[PDB]
Amino acid sequence: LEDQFIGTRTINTSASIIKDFIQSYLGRKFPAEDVQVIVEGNEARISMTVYPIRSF
Amino acid sequence: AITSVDSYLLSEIKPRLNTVLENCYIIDEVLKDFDYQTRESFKEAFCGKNAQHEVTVGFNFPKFKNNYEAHYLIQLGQGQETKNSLGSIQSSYFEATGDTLVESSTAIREDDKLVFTVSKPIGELIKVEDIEFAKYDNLQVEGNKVSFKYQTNEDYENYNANIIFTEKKNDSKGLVKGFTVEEQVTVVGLSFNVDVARCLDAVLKMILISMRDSIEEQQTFQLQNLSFGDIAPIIEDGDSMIFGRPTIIKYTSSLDLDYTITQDINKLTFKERKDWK
Amino acid sequence: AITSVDSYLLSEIKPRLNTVLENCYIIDEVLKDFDYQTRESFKEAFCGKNAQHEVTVGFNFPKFKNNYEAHYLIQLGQGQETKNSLGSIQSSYFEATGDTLVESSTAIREDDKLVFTVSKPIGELIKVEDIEFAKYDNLQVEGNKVSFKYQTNEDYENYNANIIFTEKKNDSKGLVKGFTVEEQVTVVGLSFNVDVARCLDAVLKMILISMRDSIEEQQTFQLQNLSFGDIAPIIEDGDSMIFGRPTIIKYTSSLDLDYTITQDINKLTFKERKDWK
Amino acid sequence: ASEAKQTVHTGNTVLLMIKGKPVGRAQSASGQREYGTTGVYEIGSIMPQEHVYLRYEGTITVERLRMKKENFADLGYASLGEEILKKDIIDILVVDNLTKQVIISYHGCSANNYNETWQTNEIVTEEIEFSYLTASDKA
Amino acid sequence: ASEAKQTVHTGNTVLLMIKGKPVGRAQSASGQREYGTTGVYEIGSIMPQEHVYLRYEGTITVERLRMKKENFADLGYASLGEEILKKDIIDILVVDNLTKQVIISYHGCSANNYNETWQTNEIVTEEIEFSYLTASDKA
Amino acid sequence: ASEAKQTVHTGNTVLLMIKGKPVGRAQSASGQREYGTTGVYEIGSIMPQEHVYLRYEGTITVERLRMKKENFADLGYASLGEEILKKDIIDILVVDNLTKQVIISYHGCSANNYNETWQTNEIVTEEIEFSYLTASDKA
Amino acid sequence: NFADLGYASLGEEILKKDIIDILVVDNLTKQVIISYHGCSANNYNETWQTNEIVTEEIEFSYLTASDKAR
Amino acid sequence: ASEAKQTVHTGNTVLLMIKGKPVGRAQSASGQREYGTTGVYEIGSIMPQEHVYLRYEGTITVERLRMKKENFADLGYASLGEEILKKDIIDILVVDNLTKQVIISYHGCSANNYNETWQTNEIVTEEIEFSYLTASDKAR
Amino acid sequence: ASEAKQTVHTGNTVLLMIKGKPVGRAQSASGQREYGTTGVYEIGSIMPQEHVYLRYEGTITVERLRMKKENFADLGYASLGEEILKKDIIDILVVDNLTKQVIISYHGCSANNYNETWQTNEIVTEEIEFSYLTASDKAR
Amino acid sequence: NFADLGYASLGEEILKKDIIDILVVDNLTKQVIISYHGCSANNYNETWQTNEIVTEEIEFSYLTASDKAR
Repeated sequence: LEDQFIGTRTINTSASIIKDFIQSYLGRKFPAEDVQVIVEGNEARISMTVYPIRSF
Repeated sequence: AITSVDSYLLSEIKPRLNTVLENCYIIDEVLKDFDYQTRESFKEAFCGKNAQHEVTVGFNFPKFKNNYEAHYLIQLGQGQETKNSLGSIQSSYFEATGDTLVESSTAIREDDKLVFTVSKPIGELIKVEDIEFAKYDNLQVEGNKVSFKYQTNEDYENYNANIIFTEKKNDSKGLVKGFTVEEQVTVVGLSFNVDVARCLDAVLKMILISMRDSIEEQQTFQLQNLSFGDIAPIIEDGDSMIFGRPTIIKYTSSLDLDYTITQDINKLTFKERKDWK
Repeated sequence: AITSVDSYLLSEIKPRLNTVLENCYIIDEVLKDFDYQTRESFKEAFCGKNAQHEVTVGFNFPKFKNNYEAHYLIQLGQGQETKNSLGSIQSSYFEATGDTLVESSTAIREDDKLVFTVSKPIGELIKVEDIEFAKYDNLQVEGNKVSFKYQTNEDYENYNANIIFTEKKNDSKGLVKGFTVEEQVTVVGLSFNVDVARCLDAVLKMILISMRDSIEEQQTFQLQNLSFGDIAPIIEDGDSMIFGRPTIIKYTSSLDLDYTITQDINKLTFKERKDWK
Repeated sequence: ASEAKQTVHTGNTVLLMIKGKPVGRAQSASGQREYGTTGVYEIGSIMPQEHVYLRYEGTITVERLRMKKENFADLGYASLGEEILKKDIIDILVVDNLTKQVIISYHGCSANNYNETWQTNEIVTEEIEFSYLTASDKA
Repeated sequence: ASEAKQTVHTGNTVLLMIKGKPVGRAQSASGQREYGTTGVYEIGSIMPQEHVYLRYEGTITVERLRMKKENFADLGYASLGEEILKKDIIDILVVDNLTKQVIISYHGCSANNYNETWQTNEIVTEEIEFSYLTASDKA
Repeated sequence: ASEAKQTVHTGNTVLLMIKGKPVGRAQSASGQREYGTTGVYEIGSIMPQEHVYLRYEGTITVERLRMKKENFADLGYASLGEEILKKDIIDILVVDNLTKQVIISYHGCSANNYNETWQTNEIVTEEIEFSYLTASDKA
Repeated sequence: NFADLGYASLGEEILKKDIIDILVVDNLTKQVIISYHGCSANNYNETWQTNEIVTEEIEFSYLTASDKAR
Repeated sequence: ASEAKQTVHTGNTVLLMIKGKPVGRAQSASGQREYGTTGVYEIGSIMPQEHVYLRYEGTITVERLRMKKENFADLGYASLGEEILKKDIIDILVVDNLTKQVIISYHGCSANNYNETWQTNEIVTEEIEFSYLTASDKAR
Repeated sequence: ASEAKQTVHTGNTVLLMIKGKPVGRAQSASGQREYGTTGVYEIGSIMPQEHVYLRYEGTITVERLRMKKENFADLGYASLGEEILKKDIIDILVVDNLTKQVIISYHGCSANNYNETWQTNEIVTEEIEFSYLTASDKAR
Repeated sequence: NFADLGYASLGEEILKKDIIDILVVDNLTKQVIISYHGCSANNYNETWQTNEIVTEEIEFSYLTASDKAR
């Protein structure tokens, strides 16, 4: 999945606003506990945890 | 911006006062309600290009003697903040915009476009006087020029217009942070002749009414409100008394700063990382 | 806490005033509305690193002579209590927390954790700048260190952040008891030159607007409200007059004490006793 | 001195944000919320036996000074005419000014009414009211 | 100094125009607007699932000092008697005073009620309310 | 001098406690109570013959300044969204500040509505209203 | 519910019910005020609504009534 | 929600059409349908062994404000006298206002009754009821 | 909208007339019409094969405030006793108030019932119901 | 809709329907509360209004009901 915004369409954004926006996207469209946002310079890396299947 | 109501009033009143006083029929209309002899004496003394006396404007507390025959004394008064925004955010901008300006200009042909040239880079165009463009006209602005398609408009190849626009300082993001203030300035027309004081009062009220339409106090300094004092001797122990009638001009205006934001974000990126627990 | 608005204002204004005055284009922006000669004269005299004159700040009633060319006099005013809590309980805490702080820090690797070190024991962490941790990241705080799992984050091994946090005094229970006060301080820019007084007024208003965003008066000293007096001669019978324009800064703030509770209960116990009547 | 152990939000402490832009010159925001709590009664006592939640409802009302640009009409969030039928729901965020941290989110706002008052001694006022689907906070 | 980046409309900044004449001595104009937003509910949750727009409504109310000439009755826009049946709809424009540029148009206005108050220490006041078919702005 | 034979409670004399924590910055509490007292009438006289109690009802309303931490939403007592369905009833105690002695208990409180007002010259205000099952005092 | 307590029927099970006595009783003393004897169900009704409490209604015909228990 | 995104139909999302022209001022329409469903019983059980359909019947009612022109009488969709004998059956469509896709057709409508009401201070009203043969998700 | 421009008729846009004189104080009129439309069924289908008209019937009801003069009894349009036998059928017109063009004629009206009500603090009311033979867009 | 899902009929297609079971179910556990067995439609109704949401109503006769699924 991807949703992305570019091109100065926003002011004064923060890592918290990014995380809520993603959950607004997902809530209208996975747990908020399970996603991480790091902002650095001009990059916001969003990292999702996922559960691969272990064998018993 | 930060603003200085007193210096605005001085800068605005002086040219307007001069241009009324050099124009006899304006005074003849303003003073139509006064006694005939008062009117004619004022018009003879101070009015028209040949006028031997003159009026003057300046701030209070000068170190020199003034023209106490007729002098508008400007006197900065009280004020208080009145209305605040949430977060003190008066506005926000994507491009640092300067003062509003109005300039006369003429169209010219260039490479089968019409263009208007403006003295400064156009940060925003508010109005080209007496023109509303269609999409077919391919209106574009670039730098300090406005450009306009020639093909259907050849009759207007030398059309004369006024451009209302505003400067740009620079391409930067920020928040306009500030608040609204309500502030007072007093103005008094000093004269040792009481009939001159009364005429200076009438002229000042006319000037302020005319001022209400100016761009300066349409965009800033809004809600001009006037109060008037008694006529009284300002100084009483010379060889003669000096009289004046105060007026208080109250304005509502914004005090604010451009808080620029350096932070910009131009790409999100996504990664999946696996939890083996 | 108990607070002292006057000493806060002195401590806050002095560095901000210095840092504006050492930076020419800031003054050039603040004074853009003044007359050109006023602006250039002020900028020549007081502004930039080479400035031969200087501004000064201090409380009223000193025993020595001041720099009456340009001096901000700070003058503690009235106040009154305005809003009370039920039981006067302003808050309650399980761990005695100090002032709020913001500190720059860098991540480092340690034993396959990332850690940020902070100068003081962290009583509460409010924000790690530009990071929101997931549960997988195993965020933990311990003593004066914040610790953060390395495994997925190796790219950030030297990431630079600002930590917003607050000190802890000690591990104790209590009630914050107190009330809210609304309090006034007056500030006046004295100068024997009237144009300097007007410029000092503009600079002070800019400084206070900038101050509204500071952590000090975001957490305490809330709802800054400004009022402005007339420009007038403060002293009139020297070899020259001294002018100033007062401003009144009003703040709403909490006065309170940490009432610690020594009582603690760690086990209930139950017993049945029999009534034979 | 600045203490966290007691602090209250104030008009200066809080940004209002829509679509990642702060709303300039907002004068108030009022959030209201109702659950339809209905009491259960029966033959045998006058006392309520239980309470049940039956219908969630809530509104967000915003008052603003009408700017010359970037009105709610110019921003497109308000609607003057039939184009109301073409406005998707929007999310309104109330955000801490210091930390840039979301205090409360109103999700799925949809306009109920829109007012403008033009008056001779005053600044012009916009006012708008939205129904919203839910509200939440995250920490 | 005059800045566009922040500006609000004020009583002095705005002309009111009807049929290309400015309305003198207008004291206020109040525009109100409603869409009938109705929430959708269902068995299985207390939450609203959706909102729908069902009925547009709006009014423009104008207060004015009763002039000795060019009243709403003399201009013909108001009606005192049965001649209300012979008044076509009119469009009311609110216009920027500086640029002469239309801020908002109320289209198809039709009078609901008309009042005059005669009182001994005051100027006489007209007040009128219109229902209108739609409103729009153009830029 | 301090006398018991006359004394009244005051805003400073009374703690408000929920789950054994005092509620900081509470501005008011309003308790209201109704029994449905219905008068009995009959043919033969206009006078009421009797009064009967038929339906107990009561509410507790609390106003509070919105703190930056430990709001009713952060404490969990209020609900912003569907999670209202997962809040058990809570007991609200009003307690003498000097003696730590319970003045009145409201039992089985359940939230009716929750408000927040954000305004530009004021501290932000929470307000909440609960229906409750009964009230009592013990001495 | 009546269905859970076995006082009402949904299908064939009506044939295996038998008549019951319904008492209205003084709440203070638990003295009987009215007995209805030999009640047998006529109809049974349920209603579900978006935002309301679910309701049951039942009607019994009965043989006799008395000031006293059987 | 946008009109393009509502999950439920609403009065503004649909049009009523007859002979390819939209019916103006339509206030309401009500469509009813019955199958004569009858339960069969026999000796040995108190319970219906099955249900069977016997007789289809259906009626469509339309109510409008009376226009000064293009009434049902003016358009020839209703009758006042003998002219009823010279009418013939018509199809009435309810149609998606966005796409003009048909939502329901009622086929072979024939009038049952026609009604008018005049009032001192109200808009004049028309009401008409047709019985119809069949209905479908599609046009004929 | 001007009365000349309204698309819908309203009570003020129409007049009620009998024998060429306007009926004053008319509060309401209700016109009903039935065709006896009956569906035909046969063995082999559950659905009506067609509908047929059998019996036209219609009634016009008029309600008024009772005037001190020119009542229906005073004008001779209603009957109280034996005089009903000496009445004859009348035509009732609903007419455009602007143009005096006929909108509807009801032909051959004959009274079914006549009703009066007196109240302590209200205007007296008359109500009358006529059955009629036919209706038309035009005068006879 | 019921017409779109094939649970209702508009014309001849009623003859090609067959009986269905309708369940009312606990929203938390998805345990069945009531089953209605062998539902068959009696009538089907629609209403259109100027400024309201469109409504459907349907009535089924049914054979039996039970506390459990079939």
